[PDB]
Amino acid sequence: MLEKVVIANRGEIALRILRACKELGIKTVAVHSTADRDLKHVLLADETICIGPAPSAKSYLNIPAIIAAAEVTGADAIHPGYGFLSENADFAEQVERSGFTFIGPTADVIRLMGDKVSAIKAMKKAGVPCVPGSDGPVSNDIAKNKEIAKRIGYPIIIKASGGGGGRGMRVVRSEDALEESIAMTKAEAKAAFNNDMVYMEKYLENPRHVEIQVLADTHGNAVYLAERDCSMQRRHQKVVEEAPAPGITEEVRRDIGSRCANACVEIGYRGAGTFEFLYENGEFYFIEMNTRIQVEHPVTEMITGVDLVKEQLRIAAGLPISFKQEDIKVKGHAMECRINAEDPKTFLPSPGKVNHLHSPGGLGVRWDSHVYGGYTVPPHYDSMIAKLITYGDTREVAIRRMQNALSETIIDGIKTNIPLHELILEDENFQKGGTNIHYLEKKLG
Amino acid sequence: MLEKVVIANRGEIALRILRACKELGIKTVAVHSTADRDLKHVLLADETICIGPAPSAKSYLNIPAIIAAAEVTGADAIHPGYGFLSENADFAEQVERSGFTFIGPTADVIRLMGDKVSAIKAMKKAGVPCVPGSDGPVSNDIAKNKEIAKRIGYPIIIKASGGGGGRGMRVVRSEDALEESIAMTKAEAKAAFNNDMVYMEKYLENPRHVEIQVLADTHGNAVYLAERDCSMQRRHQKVVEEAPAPGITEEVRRDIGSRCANACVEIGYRGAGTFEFLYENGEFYFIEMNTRIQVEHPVTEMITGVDLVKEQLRIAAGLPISFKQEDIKVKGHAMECRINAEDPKTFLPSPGKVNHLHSPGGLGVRWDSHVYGGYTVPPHYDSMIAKLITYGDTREVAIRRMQNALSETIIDGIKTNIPLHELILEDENFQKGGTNIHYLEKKLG
Ligand SMILES: Nc1ncc2cc(-c3cccc4ccccc34)c(N3CC[C@@H](N)C3)nc2n1
Ligand SMILES: Nc1ncc2cc(-c3cccc4ccccc34)c(N3CC[C@@H](N)C3)nc2n1
Ligand SMILES: [Ca+2]
Ligand SMILES: [Ca+2]
Repeated sequence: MLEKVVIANRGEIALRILRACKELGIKTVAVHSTADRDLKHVLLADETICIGPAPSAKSYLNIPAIIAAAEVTGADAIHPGYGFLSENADFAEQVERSGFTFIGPTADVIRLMGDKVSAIKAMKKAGVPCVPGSDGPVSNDIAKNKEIAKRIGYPIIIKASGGGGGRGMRVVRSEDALEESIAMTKAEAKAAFNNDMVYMEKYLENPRHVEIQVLADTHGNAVYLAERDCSMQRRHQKVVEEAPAPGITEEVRRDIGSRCANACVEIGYRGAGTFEFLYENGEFYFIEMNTRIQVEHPVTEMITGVDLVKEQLRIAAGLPISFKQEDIKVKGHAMECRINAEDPKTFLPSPGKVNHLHSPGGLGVRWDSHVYGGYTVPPHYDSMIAKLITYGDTREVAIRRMQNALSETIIDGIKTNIPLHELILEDENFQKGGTNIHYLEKKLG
Repeated sequence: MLEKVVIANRGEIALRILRACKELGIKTVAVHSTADRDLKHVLLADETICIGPAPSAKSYLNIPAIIAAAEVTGADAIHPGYGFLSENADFAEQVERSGFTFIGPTADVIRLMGDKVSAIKAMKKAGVPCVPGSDGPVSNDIAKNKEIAKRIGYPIIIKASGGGGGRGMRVVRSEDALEESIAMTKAEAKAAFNNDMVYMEKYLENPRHVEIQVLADTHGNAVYLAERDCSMQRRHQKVVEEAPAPGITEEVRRDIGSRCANACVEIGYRGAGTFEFLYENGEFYFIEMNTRIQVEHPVTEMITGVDLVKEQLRIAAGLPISFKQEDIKVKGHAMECRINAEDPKTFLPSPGKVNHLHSPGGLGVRWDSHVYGGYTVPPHYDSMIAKLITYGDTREVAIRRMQNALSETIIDGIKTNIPLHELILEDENFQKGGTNIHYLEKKLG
């Protein structure tokens, strides 16, 4: 019920956002780099504005150019997608100050959940279980620090509050090492983020990565939409996601989900979001929140019947969420494979012309991709070219349908990670379910 | 739980059958004409046998060659798909006599529901409502005939029992014409089918084509899977199908569905089937039964969660249907567009090389097609190249998603009927729902 939306993103998620806009009769403005003129969503959009040359810093991260796009088109709202400016509170602030709706939370709440210490504080206050830790930043008084570490038990992990993606993290296995690890992490944190704030958690040695999807609206409603297991990853890059998380009962989901929904109301959350947990020894530990739509949102859609991007658009127009918690039932199982233009062993990007695309289909097969026969994958951005999503009444059907869909898929003229997906899907530990976050790297070693 | 299946068909349905086989770990034998060597399902099958040259009569209708294929491969069963030999009782007889399972009903029951008079007799005996009519074949005693016609009320329609596809049908508007119409229809029936048997029904002037999907198993179970509205058609060729039928309540569905399921048990039906009704003035009238999987089966799959081809395979292996009637709930709405290689106004076939295919995707979009970039559509068979299927929580969402999916679809180097689909979907009468079987021809005139 917004009239015109600026799609402040590219590739598959820009197409996903365009499809939601068109279904709702919302006009589309595609802002694009010089290199993305032939993107599928650009070709489909009602209006197009070039916002700069190919490099990200000059185009998709260009805050003045994106806001000027909304200004000259008379747009009502900006959808930032994921990556780029989606979790930039300064961008969100400039968008609302400039008279447009940011499709996401308020700038205040992005900054609060963006800072890991303040995020944990707020979840703890809401009764969301957190990793045992310093519960606040650590001192330089090493005597205090060693007692904290002793209470928690080694190994512990020192984290930058302004950290992320594995940069500002140090595992500590014994006390004789604690002192310099805090001081070093503190120094690299101030050097990198201009933010020397660090905290300690217990280091969980073999967790699963389980994340809970929420929506919260401007009507005081908040819902949980089960969870995703994103454990199948390599050096901080997710490869395969699934929903629901194997081993999670409806009883456990309702408990942890309701605490998440409750925390949304407490913090005045607005839009789609994700509570990231580490899951180990049948217990949940909050680590951080994503204040954006995520890559792997389709697996949640396939097991709940919810259109997450459409709910984003409704919530931004000031409408309530289109359903209630009791209306949500988990049905069956969904798998997603991130198909990347990369070497399947070296993970070196594989840019170039797709000479032939053959996308799979049939019952329970979903294909989310901007890629087409004769499209050139550019060097300037990430390597993701498609998300192949399968549904089944059971986990086993979902896996077998993914195997059959991958065997039908042809991407000619570039390397992809399809051979890696095929290795993962036929792995006996993966077929059993519940492998931890380190499993793929061990398997590859 | 069969080990090896001969796919006695081609094009999209052969691929649909292969996908079901692979999901169940069933080995595939692709029998193919010389012209279909590059069919997608042939390229994917475990084994391939050329059963003759390109013409249908010499290949897909070649009963000895198909049975010899099952013999040399040690296959257990034959899936006939739709068209070709799927409703040929002589073929079904030869398959079971030769020691293989025919994926479909017994030969006796194909012949019974294949003959329109004996079919109506059996439905009438089961308490399935039928068009008022002669209730049996008509005499040559015109005095008897005129009294029958008088009882029913003009206009009436004379039909060949061995008829179908509009060949052996004569509308009669007044009594002074009845006598020769019976005698002429009788003469063309004996000349065509070597079967001079004809019956009368009341001629329904503005009906909808509503059909009920069933499964019946070797365990005495029979289920109904709501219904499809297939009214959007031109000169006996379906163009757009939808499920459920607009205006049909759960109360009416349960009544007419249960009578269909009951009739399955009475006649010892086995496998998938379709009860075809004419629906007019809020009443159902059985006209004929299809004893095969149908083109438009995906719309039923999208509103019920049932895998119809997988149930075919289970039932043939002697397993029960995987669910019970009370497990089936209609959820949302589905649309199918038959995409044909044909001129969108003249309907002349458009064979030739597909230089570029761009298939649509995203949430609620399903693509069932054997077509790929660089595939040549042959002249020898039907013009269907793809089925585009959309799901929505409402009829309105299903239609809008079909419009958006069609606008994304590119088939380069041949003509298609995509422009006709686009005309149909934006028609205000179609958006309101419930248009009769004559509507598309009037619109086109
Ligand atoms: N207390 C505690 N214990 C174990 C952890 C293990 C990781 C971790 C390390 C390496 C890969 C990962 C992939 C998914 C989820 C977590 C990880 C981790 N990360 C990765 C980056 C940052 N978001 C946090 N934090 C952890 N925290
Ligand atoms: N009593 C009575 N009243 C109206 C009918 C109208 C048709 C008919 C005529 C023309 C197109 C059709 C399309 C779908 C369904 C039916 C039709 C019809 N058909 C078409 C071929 C054959 N299967 C029967 N039978 C009818 N029977
Ligand atoms: Ca995060
Ligand atoms: Ca029929």
